Amino acid sequence: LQIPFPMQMAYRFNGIGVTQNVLYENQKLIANQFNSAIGKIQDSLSSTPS
Amino acid sequence: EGVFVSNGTHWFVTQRNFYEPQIITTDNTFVSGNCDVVIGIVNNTVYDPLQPELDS
Ligand SMILES: *[C@@H]1O[C@H](CO)[C@@H](O)[C@H](O)[C@H]1NC(C)=O
Ligand SMILES: *[C@@H]1O[C@H](CO)[C@@H](O)[C@H](O)[C@H]1NC(C)=O
Repeated sequence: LQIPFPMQMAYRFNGIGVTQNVLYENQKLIANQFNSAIGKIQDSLSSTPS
Repeated sequence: EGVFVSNGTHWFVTQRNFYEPQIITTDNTFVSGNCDVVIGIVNNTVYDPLQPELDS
């Protein structure tokens, strides 16, 4: 079933108590945090002796 | 507890497991914030029952 990714994550927030207004008012902040985490994943997998 | 769909000329609200069109009232929606911070806003009307049923 096709569904927009913002609305998908908004419906994924209604599983832990958080409503959709949070995601719909801080969509840019959530996107920036997700991109920063994805970017830091490679940096923290770079050396990682274990 | 639904999703806003539109058959081309009128918007409705349906549960996301089965198509059941219902009018957008003040019972299946909650107000939070203004129409500037949200990205993807659409102009429409929210039919409330109070004002119609008050007319007598
Ligand atoms: C959409 O649904 C409304 C129901 O009120 C109906 O009046 C209208 O003709 C429908 N339009 C289309 C394109 O199906
Ligand atoms: C909705 O209405 C406001 C003012 O009535 C207008 O500024 C805005 O552009 C409208 N948006 C759409 C999508 O029609």
